[PDB]
Amino acid sequence: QDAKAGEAVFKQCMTCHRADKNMVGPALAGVVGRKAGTAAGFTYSPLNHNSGEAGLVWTADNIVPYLADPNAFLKKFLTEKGKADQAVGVTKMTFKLANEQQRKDVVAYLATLK
Ligand code: HEC
Repeated sequence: QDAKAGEAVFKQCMTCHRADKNMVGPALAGVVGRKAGTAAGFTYSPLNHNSGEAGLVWTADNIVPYLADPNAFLKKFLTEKGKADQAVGVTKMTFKLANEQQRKDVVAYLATLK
């Protein structure tokens, strides 16, 4: 949860993500508190879109486990909601971050991206 230390982790996210514009991935400014699959102008996968449609809002707490394994997180979310059939595909985000402290720091960084 050290946002300054999260800057260095955020350099990897900048391959695909900017704060205000879409690129390979959606724009991330305001992502903490945003309904999944809704950055204006971004075309999301069905797995991410259906997760937000089922109510998923990204928070400082749930982005941490998400970053360890995006597919697993989103599948488990829709399964828990009784919507396992909507989680058969995969996300466009092919990156994963294993280290828990790095995930917590980068999420503290994201929370400052207003
Ligand atoms: C390119 C290889 C990426 C890397 C590096 C990072 N992300 Fe990503 N992210 C990528 C895509 C293509 C998408 C769209 C996913 C889909 O299935 O449509 C995403 C999505 C996210 C999200 C969800 C955003 C939303 O629902 O609006 C988050 C919270 C996210 N990505 C965070 C994130 C972080 C913090 C990264 C660095 C640690 C990171 N991503 C790397 C592509 C890529």
